[PDB]
Amino acid sequence: MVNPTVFFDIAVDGEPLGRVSFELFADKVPKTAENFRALSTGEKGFGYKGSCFHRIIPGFMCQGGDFTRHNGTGGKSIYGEKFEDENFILKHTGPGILSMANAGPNTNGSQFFICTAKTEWLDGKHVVFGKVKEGMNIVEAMERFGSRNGKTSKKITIADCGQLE
Ligand SMILES: Nc1cncnc1Cl
Ligand SMILES: Nc1cncnc1Cl
Repeated sequence: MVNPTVFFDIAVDGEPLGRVSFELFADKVPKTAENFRALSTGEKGFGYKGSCFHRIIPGFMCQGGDFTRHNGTGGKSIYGEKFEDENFILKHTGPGILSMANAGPNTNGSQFFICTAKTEWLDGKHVVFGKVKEGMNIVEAMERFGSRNGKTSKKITIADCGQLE
């Protein structure tokens, strides 16, 4: 009933930076929220712990979750390699939005992005399923390590992750 909260403990070239927590809109997008939750806890045997934010573009987004190929071309969901676009009820309204990366319709896996700007052109193309709750300052710090082309100047990892409450 209460939307779940998950956390990511971020590191920069292995040095602790801080924690980002997320509210998952399980009330609106339960299937997509459950995937992210489960990958954050690692309860299926695979997930985000130890993965990186491979593409960070200041003024746009931080993308991560590719734990199979480490570069944006991989990832898998708890439902199989890919799963459908659940719905598009929620919109990309500004910094802090959590949304699924994809490679075409109905291609959600594990990759996700955190918006650091309003990205309204993604509405109806990418499934929004959560938002940063605490630690937007940490996101902003991460963002500083990105670049126009998205390559990071230091390696930005999820040192630990899981569920709160
Ligand atoms: N391609 C596919 C097959 N079964 C479930 N979901 C998807 Cl996206
Ligand atoms: N799986 C994947 C492959 N290429 C680009 N984006 C994604 Cl999410």
